[PDB]
Amino acid sequence: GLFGAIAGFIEGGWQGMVDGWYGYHHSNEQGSGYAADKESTQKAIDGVTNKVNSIIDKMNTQFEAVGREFNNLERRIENLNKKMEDGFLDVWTYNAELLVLMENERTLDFHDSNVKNLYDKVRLQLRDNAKELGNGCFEFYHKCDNECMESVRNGTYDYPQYSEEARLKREEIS
Amino acid sequence: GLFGAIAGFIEGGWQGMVDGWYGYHHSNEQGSGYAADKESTQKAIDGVTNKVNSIIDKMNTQFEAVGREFNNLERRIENLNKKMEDGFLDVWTYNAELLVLMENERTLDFHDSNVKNLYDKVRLQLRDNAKELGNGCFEFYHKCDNECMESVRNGTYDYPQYSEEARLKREEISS
Amino acid sequence: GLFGAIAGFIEGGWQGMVDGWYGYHHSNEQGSGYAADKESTQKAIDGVTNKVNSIIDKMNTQFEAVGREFNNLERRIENLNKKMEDGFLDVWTYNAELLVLMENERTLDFHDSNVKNLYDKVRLQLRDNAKELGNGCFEFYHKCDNECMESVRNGTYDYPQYSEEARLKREEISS
Amino acid sequence: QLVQSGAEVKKPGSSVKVSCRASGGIFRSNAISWVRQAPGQGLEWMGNIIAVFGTANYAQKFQGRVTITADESTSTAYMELSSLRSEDTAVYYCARGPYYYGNSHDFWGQGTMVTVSSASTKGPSVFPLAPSSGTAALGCLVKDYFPEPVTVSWNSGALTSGVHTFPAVLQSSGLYSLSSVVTVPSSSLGTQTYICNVNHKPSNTKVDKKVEPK
Amino acid sequence: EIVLTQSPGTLSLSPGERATLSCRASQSVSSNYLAWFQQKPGQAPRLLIYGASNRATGIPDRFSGSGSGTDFTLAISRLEPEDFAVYYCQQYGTSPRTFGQGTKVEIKRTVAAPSVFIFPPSDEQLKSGTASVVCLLNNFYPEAKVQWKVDNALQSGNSQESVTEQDSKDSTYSLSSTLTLSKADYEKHKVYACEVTHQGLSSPVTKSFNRGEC
Amino acid sequence: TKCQTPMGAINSSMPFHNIHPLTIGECPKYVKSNRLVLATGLRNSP
Amino acid sequence: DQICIGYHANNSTEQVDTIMEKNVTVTHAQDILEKKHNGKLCDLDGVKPLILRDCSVAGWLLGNPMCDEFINVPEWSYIVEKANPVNDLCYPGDFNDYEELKHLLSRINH
Ligand SMILES: *[C@@H]1O[C@H](CO)[C@@H](O[C@@H]2O[C@H](CO)[C@@H](O)[C@H](O)[C@H]2NC(C)=O)[C@H](O)[C@H]1NC(C)=O
Ligand SMILES: *[C@@H]1O[C@H](CO)[C@@H](O)[C@H](O)[C@H]1NC(C)=O
Ligand SMILES: *[C@@H]1O[C@H](CO)[C@@H](O)[C@H](O)[C@H]1NC(C)=O
Repeated sequence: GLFGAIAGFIEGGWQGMVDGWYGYHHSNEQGSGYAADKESTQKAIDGVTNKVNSIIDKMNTQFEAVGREFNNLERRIENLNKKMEDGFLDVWTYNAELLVLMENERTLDFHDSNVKNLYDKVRLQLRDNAKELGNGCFEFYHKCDNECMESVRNGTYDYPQYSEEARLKREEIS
Repeated sequence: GLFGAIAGFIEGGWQGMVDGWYGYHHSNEQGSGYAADKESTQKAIDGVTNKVNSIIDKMNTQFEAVGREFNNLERRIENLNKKMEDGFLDVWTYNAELLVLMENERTLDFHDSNVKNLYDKVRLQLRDNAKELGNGCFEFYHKCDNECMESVRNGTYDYPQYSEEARLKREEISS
Repeated sequence: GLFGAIAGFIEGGWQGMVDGWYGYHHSNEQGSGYAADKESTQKAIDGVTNKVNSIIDKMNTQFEAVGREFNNLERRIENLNKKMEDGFLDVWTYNAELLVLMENERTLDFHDSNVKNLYDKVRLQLRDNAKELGNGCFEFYHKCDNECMESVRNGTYDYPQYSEEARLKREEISS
Repeated sequence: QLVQSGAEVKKPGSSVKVSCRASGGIFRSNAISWVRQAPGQGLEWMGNIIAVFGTANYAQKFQGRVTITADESTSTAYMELSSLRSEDTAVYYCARGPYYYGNSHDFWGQGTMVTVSSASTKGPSVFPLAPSSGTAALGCLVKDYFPEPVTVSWNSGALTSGVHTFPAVLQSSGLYSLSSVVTVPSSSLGTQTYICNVNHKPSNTKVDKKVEPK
Repeated sequence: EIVLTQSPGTLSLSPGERATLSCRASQSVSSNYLAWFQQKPGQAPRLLIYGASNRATGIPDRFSGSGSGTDFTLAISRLEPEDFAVYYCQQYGTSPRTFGQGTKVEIKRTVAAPSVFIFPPSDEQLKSGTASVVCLLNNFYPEAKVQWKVDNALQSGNSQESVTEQDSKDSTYSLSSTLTLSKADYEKHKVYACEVTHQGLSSPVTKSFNRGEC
Repeated sequence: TKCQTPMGAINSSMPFHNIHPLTIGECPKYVKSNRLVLATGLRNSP
Repeated sequence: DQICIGYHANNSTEQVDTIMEKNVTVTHAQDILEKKHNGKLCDLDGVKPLILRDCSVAGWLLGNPMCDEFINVPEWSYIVEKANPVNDLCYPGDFNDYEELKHLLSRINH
């Protein structure tokens, strides 16, 4: 992981989530459960669908073609054909083979990027109202039920509503 | 945004700034105003100017060239010309078209990168002396005038000078 | 620096470390000293060794080949040879020249990435038990000896062990 | 996958440099170590040299008189040894290990014979031994030569079943010497004449010798 | 340094049985970084096992390691012809990285006795002033004692001996002791006798000759 | 060698050369440049 | 007490161009370009090339007296003439499809 998401601080991936690529694991008073963030996952797929499209769609330049067509009193010109034909085969193989290898590194890193930005989007909404575990989780200082947590996912979470509940829970431990 | 700057936590860009690419918006007791960070902007332009240069300058390998010159009793050789000529046209178009698409993604992300690093450079100077809004702004706990704020831009901001002013402003709100 | 490690907040690199690419500088009560993180350095080298391998190994498609063989009553076909041969030379030079320039930017940025992730791995273990200086260092609130610091490198550092020592050192300064 | 230099013969006090070229198309990624072995007795580790940075670590046993360098481009390690004794006479192996560190091993070299006795490259004196009165034994005595090896072709490969070539010994004189014998029935003792072909490569000494009963 | 001791130094086991090599460490071994290696005669070492118990690539399941701290054990379940060789443990937890001193594994056999022979010095060897008397022991199993007697007087300090490798087909050893004297000390005496002591013999066998006999 | 040129002969491990355009055999790719150096380490700061 | 993080640097001079920066001083590096040659023409996979010193192909097939046809090499990989070989044809003339015959004879097995 370039952004230190996937290989890094989120050691392993939730196998029980099967809605999207990126998402959340709530464990509050009502119960536990996975819930995938479909909006960020959609932008990733829109992106990847567009990469793959762009790698095929741009090469639309192809026309008619042929094979080999000279007699054995013109072997020199037949060798000039071979040089060119072998030549292109070398170029296209190389360019293709590498293009895959290159666009595959960045494609994987684009996912790292999306996951670290999702974790950062949650982190910035709830500054001191939760505790950064380091396994990429967030322990709440206050009670947050299933109707409260949609606000975190939606991104409509009120800091002032639950400010005093956490702040005065903080000095109790210290 | 790869670095979560431009599409991400800084939703939209200051249109009133027209000095540089990246910059600051002060709103203190004396007044409001935009002020662009020219030093980080210069490195970006030095970089981009060099990318574009490098994509043109490296292809300097070009020589003499020609068009077509065979009779209709040598159409076989004329077809060998066509194969080669069409062949290169395919390669160059493809390589060019993609090169643009690739270097355009990274060029945009280089800007994201510069902006997130600028926000991080400010953030690390003033640790608890200001409040991280999340819109990419910083609310001061203490009064910082126009002469104080040059220190943030310059990067010569004293933590110990304004430490007690903020620290003891913090418990007043925490009731 | 894309990740704001090397050019950015860690201005300059430790020359006294000669064990690995990335690492730590301890200065506690027992003494000072450098100590390199071999595990993260190994993954970097495994990666780079594999890039360079992949750029050579994938071009293995090459065959037989030749030079020039037409008389001056066939100069048209000799010019067709030249067009093709010069043509490939142009493509390969360009593709090579750029490939280097492109993979060299990302190779440098891969190092930035590894260093910022290492600093982040330390930062997440010790949240409020140390102070983020901004030169990429960490001032401890509590005493941490040579046996304590192996836990930071190893990554087995106990937050609860030294929690009250730091927390109640924090309010002493905050007056 | 690993290759070492050829045999070298030095006088005591004189120094020796040994090259282990790893491969590796590219700059090396693996920490070369060095392990010697004095004939008969077991393995003695010497020193390791990490890949990318060129920093070596040696054993406290040698330290002041051994140095191992690293040539990055060709991915070759070197091994220099200073003020050589009689007991440094050994077979020296380089060993690469799975990554720069250096810790476990995995791929071992070939080796390099290094003799430290200060002797002339004299040919081996072949003398005919006789059988003294079912199954009897007779063979070629090969005395006073330097240095190894000495391969023996009995009848140019015609009789090779039951031949035992003994490993040599260093004399008080300071010269190598060994024996070689073959068991054969009395049916062809005074009928088929047996002749051995002693080689010795470093002097080119080609002198055969007939074997007869007295 | 951390000194490693192996045991037992020689195992005598039949094809099929289990072998159990030990490796004790003078102090604990840092984090289970110990390795085993196999060396056959003439060849360079193989890796067997690293990290105490992890097999290396291209190795049967019968080789398996265990232990921790100070005591380590390598076990081979079903011995086969190819496994009879020397086995070295090494620690690589800290510099210097040391080896055990060789725990060999040889084939067990029915106790066979040595066919003792003797060779006087050749007439052509006495021309060069030195006299070599050879005393051969052929195809036996297992250790032995060879003593020289010149006019029934027990010699010591003027003789050296060499031993072959355990044979391919019958699993026996062969030995060749060589007594070295000047022509001055050879023509001094008449009776030259070689007394062999072995397990498979009920009493000590003696072979001899007198100087200048047919 | 694995390939030949009028000037000399080439090893052909690496994938580009700049020796002579007209070669015989499994040569790498002829490129009109003097330097193609690849980065492995990181920025050296004095 | 402190822990501060950083990255290696040594005494290397080797500059490397990148897409956004030029002449950047870097710790380590690898050459990708083959710059060197042994300067003496060699076998192609065990096969002796046919070297014609003062002689052309035409003069070698026919028995040109001035050069020698003692070359009883029964197998080759490529032919090596010189720029202008001194003995093309003692008796002046022309060779028909010379270039094609040249190509045919360029690589022979037996
Ligand atoms: C985004 O999430 C919030 C989470 O509160 C949603 O707000 C609630 O809408 C329900 C609908 O019945 C109402 O009962 C309340 O006004 C809100 N919930 C609570 C617990 O107060 C909101 O509807 C979501 N918005 C969009 C546009 O999807
Ligand atoms: C500096 O680099 C040179 C390269 O020639 C080398 O000889 C030397 O050992 C290095 N010196 C230091 C002090 O690291
Ligand atoms: C890079 O370095 C060389 C000297 O080795 C110099 O001639 C050249 O001016 C430099 N190039 C640029 C673009 O600055």
